[PDB]
Amino acid sequence: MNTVPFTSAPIEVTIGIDQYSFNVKENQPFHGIKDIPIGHVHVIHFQHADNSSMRYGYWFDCRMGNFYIQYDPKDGLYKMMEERDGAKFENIVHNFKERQMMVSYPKIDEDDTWYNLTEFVQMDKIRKIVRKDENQFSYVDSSMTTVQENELSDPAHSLNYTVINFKSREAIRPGHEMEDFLDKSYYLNTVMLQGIFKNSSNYFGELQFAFLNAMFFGNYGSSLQWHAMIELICSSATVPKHMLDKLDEILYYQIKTLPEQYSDILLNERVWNICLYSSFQKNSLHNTEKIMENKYPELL
Amino acid sequence: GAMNSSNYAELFNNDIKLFVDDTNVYRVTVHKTFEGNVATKAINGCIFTLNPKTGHLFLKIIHTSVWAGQKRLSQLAKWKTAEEVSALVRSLPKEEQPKQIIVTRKAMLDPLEVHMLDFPNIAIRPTELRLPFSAAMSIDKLSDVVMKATEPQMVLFNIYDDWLDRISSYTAFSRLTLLLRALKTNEESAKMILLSDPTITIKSYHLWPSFTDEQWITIESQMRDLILTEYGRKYNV
Ligand SMILES: O=C(c1cccs1)N(CCO)C1CC1
Ligand SMILES: O=C(c1cccs1)N(CCO)C1CC1
Repeated sequence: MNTVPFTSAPIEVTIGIDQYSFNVKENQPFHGIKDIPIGHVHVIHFQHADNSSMRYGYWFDCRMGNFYIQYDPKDGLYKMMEERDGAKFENIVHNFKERQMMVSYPKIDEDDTWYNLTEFVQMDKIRKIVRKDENQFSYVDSSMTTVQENELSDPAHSLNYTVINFKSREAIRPGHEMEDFLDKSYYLNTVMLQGIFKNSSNYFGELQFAFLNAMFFGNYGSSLQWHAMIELICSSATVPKHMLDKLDEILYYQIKTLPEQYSDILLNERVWNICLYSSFQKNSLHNTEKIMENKYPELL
Repeated sequence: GAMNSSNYAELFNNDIKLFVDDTNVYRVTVHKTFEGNVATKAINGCIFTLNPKTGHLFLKIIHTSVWAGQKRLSQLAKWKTAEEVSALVRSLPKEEQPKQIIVTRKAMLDPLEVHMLDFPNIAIRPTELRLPFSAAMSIDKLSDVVMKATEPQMVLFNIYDDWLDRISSYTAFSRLTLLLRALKTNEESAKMILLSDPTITIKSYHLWPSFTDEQWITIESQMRDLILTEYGRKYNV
């Protein structure tokens, strides 16, 4: 169980850690988050009280270094940093724990939610989507655009998700125009799985990461990417059975966790109605279709 | 964007463009089987691909053999149309290729777009008008070559005959659309108007009769009446 200490909390802010969040008042004696479960990536995220605009945060894995948060009054945000002096870090954390100035990661023992949302997500792959190689952690915020979004403007600050485009030469083999457009199995299995992602685990990891950035930061290009990756599977007549079963579990837990009051902006009516009721896989997502019908029957 | 009344003169500028109409590609007669069920029998069809500035009509005849053993024919028909249009474009010299293709039905947009991926600088556009190009099979010489075909075939026509020697493209297209509206609205009466006078003939190399300028004004007036009456008489007025 690892710790992310905070130097201080000089501005009032709602701090999230994975699916949890808490309010910190201006100059309250808050010095971080302890008992963070080892074995998963995590995200620590921020919404200032004054400017609910710009949610931002950091993806990190405590196995990869000792990380802390420190407010920068010039750039006006809480920054993640790595501490290379390991004894200095342990000494800081031990003192803050002794003075009980840290909140505890509040995981219920039965609760597998975070594992289920991050099962295939790996820091190494996050760091290729979010390019900033001098840091072991990755910054994301509400405004960052995706590479595909930029083709339709600062390249360094982009989300380099895999470009999916159903009306593209990559998607459509010469001579198979109708076949490949109506049944995307070629594009899913050969171009994307065999060619680009190498296996279904990396595909799922990018799909899960896209969802999480959509949910936690309201990142619109991430939401587009999540729905595109869902639609590509559902619109393929030929998908390995293990992938369909896993997708149903993945989406089930995403829909379960989504705040009910954000469903109007975060769920695309067309993709979901197509996937659940018209696509090749309309009968292959039993858990997802049941939670969608009981939680968001309006959308459908 | 979409082609509509507001940008109508764009049809007659100097950017090459084609209309594509797929209405008559997949054509069937519906009939009873011996067991009392219903079945279709396909008949020959055509793609109607028209340059509105020059009158050049690329009439690709769709022979019934192309449907043999295929499923979801109304869907296939749209993709076949897009395949043939794409093949036509690739057959033309670069300087004759269109800069825009306007489809008369929105369901043709994705099939054509996918088939034209090799041509990113050709705009594929819908139209908001309900253009009456389906009535092309009421033109006797067009219907005749389609029904006689025994194999796939492309036949080239100028749908304006020699009109462009005396009128502008804008006027020629307007006359064509009016004639097609007449033929669509009431085919028999429309055809009566056009052939009633035995002294006005259709030249061997033309589709329509050789009306003088004055006779065309009379003819066009008669087509407006027939269409006006029927629009009145159909909305019962
Ligand atoms: O008759 C028309 C009308 C125009 C304006 C009112 S009716 N046609 C065919 C021309 O003969 C076309 C819109 C111009
Ligand atoms: O039945 C007609 C017409 C009748 C007479 C002139 S137009 N329409 C035109 C729409 O108003 C139908 C849409 C095809």
